[PDB]
Amino acid sequence: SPQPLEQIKLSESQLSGRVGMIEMDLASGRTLTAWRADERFPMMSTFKVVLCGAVLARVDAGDEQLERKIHYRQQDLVDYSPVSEKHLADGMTVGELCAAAITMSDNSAANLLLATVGGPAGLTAFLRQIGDNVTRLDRWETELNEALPGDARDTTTPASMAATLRKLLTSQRLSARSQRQLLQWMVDDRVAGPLIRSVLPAGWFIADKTGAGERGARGIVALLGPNNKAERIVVIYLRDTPASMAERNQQIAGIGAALIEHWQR
Amino acid sequence: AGVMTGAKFTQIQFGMTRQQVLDIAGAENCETGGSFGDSIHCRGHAAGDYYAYATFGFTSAAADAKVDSKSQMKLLAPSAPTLTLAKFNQVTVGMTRAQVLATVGQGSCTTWSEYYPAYPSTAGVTLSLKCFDVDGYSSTGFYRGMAHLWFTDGVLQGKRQWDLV
Repeated sequence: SPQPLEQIKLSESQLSGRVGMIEMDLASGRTLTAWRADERFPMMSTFKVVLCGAVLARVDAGDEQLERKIHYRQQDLVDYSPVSEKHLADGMTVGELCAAAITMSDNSAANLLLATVGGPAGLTAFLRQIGDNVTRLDRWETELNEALPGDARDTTTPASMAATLRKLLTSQRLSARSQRQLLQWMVDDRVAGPLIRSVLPAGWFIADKTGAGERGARGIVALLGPNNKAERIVVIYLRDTPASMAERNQQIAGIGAALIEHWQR
Repeated sequence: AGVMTGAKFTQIQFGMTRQQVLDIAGAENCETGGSFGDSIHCRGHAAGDYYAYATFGFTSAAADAKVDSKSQMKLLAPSAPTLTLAKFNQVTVGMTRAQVLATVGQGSCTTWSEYYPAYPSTAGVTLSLKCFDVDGYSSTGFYRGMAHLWFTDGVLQGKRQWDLV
């Protein structure tokens, strides 16, 4: 309702935090709105879309199968792992692990998947391979959410993340089937209610992935658009604020609401 | 009513039926199937990028099946957390549960998961504890000093820690 950049300045003032935002045309890749787009922000669980993109790339190459079962142990279990800890005795398929990582931010699921792509270094190598020279994963769950001020580890920039999402979902670097699967996992996101979904008008499409970290870190990456068709990529990150989760969610939602209100203005 | 809570988690007991669990937890907080197989997963308050929760496992898919597994995240706080990196280093694989608690502090821990694979026998019981330093526990965010200690048949099988001292 304020314009997007007006709302962002209001949010930074109210939060004493730093917001990073990109609004990007999905088809053309053109940047439509930008704010601190070249500053680094902790990815938190938003990295998991890139992770499963790398997994799908391996599936496309015949080096991986979504149906392949992975077995694991107590030593592999870390905080925030509601799904993976339940299947400890039985194991989980690669596809089930991606579903849990993306839709539920399951940490151990993400760690198991990370091992299949060569760990944080392997995932970073994948990013360089697809032309992202900025985004980096350095640590595993749960340390990657530490969000120490000025720490470059496990960060992206709004500009880089937006470009990389577009590459993964539309550039046909992934097979059509893989693009559909990655998008589907994001559509089925279960933990993003308080964010863009809370202000999304009836009849709109949304696919998203969220993140939460220490020191106020919070974020969302999303594809959305009217008439139940994805039209734009929206990336919103927050860092360096002591504000409550409620306040942080409300501000991110408000920035999303501003983008929606001024969609064609 | 309300969402899932530590109080409800404590009231729910091994040996209960699915309906008993749902009645205590509040069915609107709970789900089964899909990602959770034939277990029951009940949401509490929002925490981090998910929710505090409980998950209950059962002896089979049958209606008369009994709770043989209880797991929770951020429903319970340690009573008197005194864990330190020094104490953690004193903990050794092969220790009994009693020995471990004596090492990390008698009020430092909460039970993450407890499973009786041979219920009603205790044979093969697996137990995971989280133990916290003085300011390590958080019910809504991220731990700031926590150790994962896991046991089989009451004997420590492994240990891990984050942020201690």
